[PDB]
Amino acid sequence: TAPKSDNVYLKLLVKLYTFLARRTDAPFNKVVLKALFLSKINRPPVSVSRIARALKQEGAANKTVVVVGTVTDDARIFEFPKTTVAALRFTAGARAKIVKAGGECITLDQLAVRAPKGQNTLILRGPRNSREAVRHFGMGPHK
Amino acid sequence: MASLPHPKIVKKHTKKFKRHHSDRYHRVAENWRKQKGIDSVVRRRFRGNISQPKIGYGSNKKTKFLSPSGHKTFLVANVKDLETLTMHTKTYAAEIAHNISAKNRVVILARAKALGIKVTNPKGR
Amino acid sequence: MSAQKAPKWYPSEDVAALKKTRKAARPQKLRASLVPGTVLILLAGRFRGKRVVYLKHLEDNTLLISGPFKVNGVPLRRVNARYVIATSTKVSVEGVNVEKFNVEYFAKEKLTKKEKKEANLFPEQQNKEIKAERVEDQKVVDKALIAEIKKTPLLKQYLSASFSLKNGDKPHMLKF
Amino acid sequence: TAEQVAAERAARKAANKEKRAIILERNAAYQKEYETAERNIIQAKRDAKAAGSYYVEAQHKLVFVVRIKGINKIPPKPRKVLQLLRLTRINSGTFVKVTKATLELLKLIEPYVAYGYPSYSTIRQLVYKRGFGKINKQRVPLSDNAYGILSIDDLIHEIITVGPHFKQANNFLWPFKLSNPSGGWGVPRKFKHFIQGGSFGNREEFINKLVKSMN
Amino acid sequence: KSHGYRSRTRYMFQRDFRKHGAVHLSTYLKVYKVGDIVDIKANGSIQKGMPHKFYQGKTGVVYNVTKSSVGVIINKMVGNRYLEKRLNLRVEHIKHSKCRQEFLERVKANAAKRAEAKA
Amino acid sequence: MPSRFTKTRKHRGHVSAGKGRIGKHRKHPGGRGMAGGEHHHRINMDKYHPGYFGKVGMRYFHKQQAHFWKPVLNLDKLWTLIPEDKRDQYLKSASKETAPVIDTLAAGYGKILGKGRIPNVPVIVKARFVSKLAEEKIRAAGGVVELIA
RNA sequence: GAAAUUGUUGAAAGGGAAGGGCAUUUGAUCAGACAU
RNA sequence: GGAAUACUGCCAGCUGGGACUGAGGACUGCGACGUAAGUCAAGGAUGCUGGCAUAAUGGUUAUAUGCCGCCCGUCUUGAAACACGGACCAAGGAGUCUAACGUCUAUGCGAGUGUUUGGGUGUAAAACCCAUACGCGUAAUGAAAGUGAACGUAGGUUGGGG
RNA sequence: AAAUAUGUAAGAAGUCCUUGUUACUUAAUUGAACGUGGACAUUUGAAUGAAGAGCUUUUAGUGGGCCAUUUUUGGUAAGC
Repeated sequence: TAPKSDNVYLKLLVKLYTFLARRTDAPFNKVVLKALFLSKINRPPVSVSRIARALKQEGAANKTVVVVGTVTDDARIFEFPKTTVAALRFTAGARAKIVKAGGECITLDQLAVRAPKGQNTLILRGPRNSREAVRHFGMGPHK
Repeated sequence: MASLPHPKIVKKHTKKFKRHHSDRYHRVAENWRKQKGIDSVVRRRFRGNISQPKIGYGSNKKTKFLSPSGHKTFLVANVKDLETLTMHTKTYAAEIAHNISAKNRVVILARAKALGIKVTNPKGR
Repeated sequence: MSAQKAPKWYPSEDVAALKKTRKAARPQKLRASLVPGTVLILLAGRFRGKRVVYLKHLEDNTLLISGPFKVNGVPLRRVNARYVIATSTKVSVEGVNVEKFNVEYFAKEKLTKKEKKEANLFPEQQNKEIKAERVEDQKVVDKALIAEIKKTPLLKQYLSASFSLKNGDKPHMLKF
Repeated sequence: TAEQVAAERAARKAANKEKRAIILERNAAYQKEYETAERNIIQAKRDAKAAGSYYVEAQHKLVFVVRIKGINKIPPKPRKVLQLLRLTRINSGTFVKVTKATLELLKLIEPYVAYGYPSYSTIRQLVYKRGFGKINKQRVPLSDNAYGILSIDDLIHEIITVGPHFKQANNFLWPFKLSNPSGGWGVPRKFKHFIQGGSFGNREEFINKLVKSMN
Repeated sequence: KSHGYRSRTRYMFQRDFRKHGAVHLSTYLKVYKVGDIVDIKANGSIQKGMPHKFYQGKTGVVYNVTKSSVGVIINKMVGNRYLEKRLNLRVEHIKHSKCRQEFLERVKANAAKRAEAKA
Repeated sequence: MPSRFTKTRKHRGHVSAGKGRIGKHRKHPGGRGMAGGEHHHRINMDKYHPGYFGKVGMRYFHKQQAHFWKPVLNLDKLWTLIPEDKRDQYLKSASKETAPVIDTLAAGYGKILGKGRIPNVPVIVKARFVSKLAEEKIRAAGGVVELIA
C-alpha cells in the first residue's frame, strides 16, 4: 500500500522514507511512512496556531514539528514561536509567518537528511470534519 | 533461451474450450462464455459436458508466454523494428506481418537473416 | 489424576470414609486344559443381548449355558467346542471393561471399588490365593529389553546421538 | 585480515559441536529415564502379586485424539468444540492433556473424533515422521525457538510425559494431516462407534495402530 | 394468547412454598453499595421490586442506589447486539452474589506474602 | 463511458437486480417522489426542518436583514491588520490613532461580538454594537467603540 | 459477395437418432526440433 | 518340576520384489565417515553407463471403441418437464442524458475559495488576462423581539494511547 | 422435582495501607463518592484455542421459501 497515486515527486518522497524505515530502526519513520500514505481526509491540515500551541510549551519545543500535510495560516494576533517544522506543503501566511518566527520550512525530505535520527521531532496531526454524523434519529448528531 | 522441461507441460486443455450448447444449435458461436443461466447443466457442472476452464488451468510461468518451441515472438514489421531484437538473441524471435509487403519483406528476412535473428513467418510471400 | 494402588481383602470393594471409584483389575484371562473350558460363545442367536454363568462340570465338549438372571425369556442350551463358541474372547479390555462397568447390578459408574466380582473360579485363588511366587522368580531374571532391542548400547549408542540429533537420523529415514 | 572469516568459524563449529554433545549428553541418557521407569511399573504390578493387590496405575498423556470424520454437516456445539481442541481437517489430529477441561471436551466430541491415547514409538514417529514444526526439522536448529528446551527428541521428551512448561510446546505442530487408514481400515462401519466396533471412540492401546498406519 | 406485561409469569414471579408472605425483615435491612453486584429475583409481595420479566434471574451491578428503598439498577444487555439496558429495581427484590472469590483474592495475596517470607 | 455498467452488459441478465425478483418502473418506489407521508414508506429522519417535516413558527412577506457577523477574536485582521501599521504603540488613547471602521455603504461588515484576546489599543468604529463582552473587552485595553446616531 | 440455404466432386459414417465429455486404435494432415 | 510355542509390543536390526516423481555460481547450514589427505551420500533438485530414430515423436482431425452425458433461456421450494419463448440466418436492440444532491477518492488553493454574466485581447467558440459583485464557507440559538464564546487553555482537569 | 439448555464471576490493573476534598445524610473520629503519597503484579487450577484487535463510513441484492432427524398443535388421516 502507502501509494496514494499522483505527483510522482509525492511518490519519490514515499521512497526516501520507505527507503529509510525497514532500513533505519526507530519509529518517527514507520509513523511518517504509514503517514505519507493516508488519504485526503483523516489527513488533518494543522495550522500554525496549532503548530504553536503545540510547541510552547508542553515542556519541549527545541523539537521540530512534523505536520505530515498542508499547514494553515491562522491568526493568533502575536506570539509564535520561532521553530523549524514542516512537510507536505504550507499556506501563504504560514511559511511566511513561520518565516517571521523564524525557523525553517523543513520540506519533509530535507527534514530527514536532517531528521535522519528523528529526535526532537514532534508529529502533530489533528481533527474531525466537516461532517456529522450519521445518523440523526435518537436524537443525537444533526442533519 | 535454454527451455524448462515444460515443452508439453503446457498445460492441459490443449483443446479449444468452446461455447456450450453451440456445439450444436446454429448461431451459437465463439467461446468460454459460461452459460451464466439459472439451470444449464454446465454452469452447474454435473458429469459429462464442456469443461469451462478457469485460472488454475493456466500455463506455468517458467515456460509461460514463450511458449513456441523456439521462444517468444514479435511481428517485426519494419527493419529497424526487425532489430529492436538485435542484441537480445534468442530468446525472443520475430514474425513478419499481415501488413508487411513483398519487396520490403525479402529485406526484413535478409537484414535479420544476418543480424542473428529468427523468422517465424519464415516464408512468407 | 490419579495414581498407584493395592488392596487385598475379599475380591473386592473397600476402604471408605472417603472411598474409591474404578477398576483394580488383572485382565481376566484363562483357560487351562486342551480345548475345553473354552471360549464357547453362542452364535446360535437372535443377536448381542444375553449371558449368564456357563460352566459345565458336566464334562468338556460337554459344556452348557444360560440367558439372563431372568425375565424376558431366560433359556439354557449346551455346547461342546468349535461353533456357537470360539474364537474371540472379545476385543478385550476396551470392550471387556464396558462389560464390567455395565455390571451396575449393584450401583456404580465411576464411583468406588472395582472388580469386586462375585464368588470364585481361578479369578482369585489364582493371583490371590497364592501371590504368584514367580513375581519373585521374576527378580532373578533382569534380562532387560536388552540384547537386541535395546542393543543401542552395542549399536544405536552410535545413534543416541541422532536421538535428538535430527543429524544421524536425518542421515537415512525421515527427510524432505 | 579476513581471519574474521575464520573468527565466527572456530566458534560456530565448536559452538555447534558443544550443543550436540549436549543434545546427546542428554538425548540418550533420557532414553534411560524413559526406559528406567518402564521396568519399574512392570516390577510394581509384580510386587502386587507378590501379594495383593496391587496395582491400579493411572494415565494421563492423551491421546492424539484424531478426527475420524468430516466437515460437511457436523453438530453445532460439538463443532466449535473440535475447532478449539483445534483440529479442522478430516483424518487429522493433535494431542491433548488428560485434564478434565480437556476430558470433558473430549467427550462432548467423542461421538465424532477418536481419543486414542499415545504410545512412545507412536509419538516418536508421529513426531519425526509427519510430525514436525510449523515448517519441518533441524534440531536445536529450528527446534530452538524452544525457550524452555530444545531437541526434536526433546519435543518428544516433553510431549510424551507432559507436564512442566510442557504443553505450550504442543502449541507447536500444525499437528497432523495423517494418512487415511493406510493399511487396515478399522472394521466395517467406522463413522459411528466405540466398542461395538467402528471408530468414533477412545481405544488406548489399539489407539496407536489406527494411528500406526499414518503420518 | 395476549401479551401483557406479566404474561406467562404465572410461575416465574411465583411464590414461596410455605414462605408465602411478608419480607424477611433481614432481606430488608442490609446496605447496598454504588458498586456491589446484585442478583435480581422478583417477589410478588413487593411491586416495583418486580423486575419486568426478562430481567428475571439475571445478575448485574448496582448503578444508582436511590437508597430510599429505591433499590439500585445495573443493566445487563441482550441479543443481536448486547445494548446494555438499565433497570431501576427496588430494595426488596434484589440479592447479593458469588463475587465470593474476593475471599480467595485475600487467601491469595495474603498467603502469597506469607509466601514471600516463606520463600 | 466505461462506467461500472458496461462491466455488466453480459453476466447476469440484469444486475439491478435479482433476475425477476424485482426491477419495475416508477414502481416499488411506492410513489413517484417524496410520497409515503404519514403512511407507507415512513420511518423518520426527519423531521421539522423549518419547512417540510412538521410545520410551526411564524410568517411574513420578507426582505434583507443586515450583512453582519465579524467577531472580536480578530477585530485585528478586521480591515487594518493591513500593514500593519498604526501598530504596537499606544496611539495614544482616543483621538485618531488606530481607528478601524467595521462597515460599508449599504448592508454591513459585522457586529463586533466574538471571543478573542486583543491586547493594545484599538478604536472600534461600528454600530453592529455589541457583545458588551466585546465592549468590556476592547475597553479592556484602551478600547473605545462608536456608532452612527 | 459472409450466412441461412442449394447443386456437383471428393472422402466418412450409419439395427428407431443429434450433437457432446474423458483415453486410445486407424487413417488423413501439420509444426517444431536439425544438432552444422 | 522344567521348558516350549501361541498371542500383543517397541528396535535406534539386517536384505529381496514393484511402482510413479527430478522445478537455479558456491556456496550453503545443518552431518556424518575417516586417527590420518579426504570421501559419500549430508544440501541445492538426479547424476551416470550404453542403444535407437529421417518423419521416428508429439498437434490437430474424422472415425470407430469402454464409460459417461436428457434443452437452453425462464419465475420459481420446486424444470428435461405432461409449465411458458424459440423452425433457420444474417444486420439492428436496451441503465443513457440533465438539474440538483451523499458518501469516497484524486487535484488547487486554503481561512478562505470559484469566476459567475461581463469586460481585455486573440493565430477567434481556442487559448491566455480582470471589476464594487455574488455563492458557499469562518456563529450559534430562538416561533420571535433579541442576544450572541476566553481563557488555539493555563476557573479542563480526568483516564487514552502513537 | 430432573437432563438440555440459561445468567453471572475467574487471573486479577487487583486488592492492602496513608490521608485530602463538599452539595449530599449521620451527633460526629458518619460514611459516602471521588483524588494524593506508599507494598506486591507477571502473578502458585482454571482449561483450550487465536491468521491481533478494535473502529468508521457507506451501498447491493433479500423480504414467495422448502427439506429432513428429534419435540411437538390441529386433523380419522396426508407427498395436509
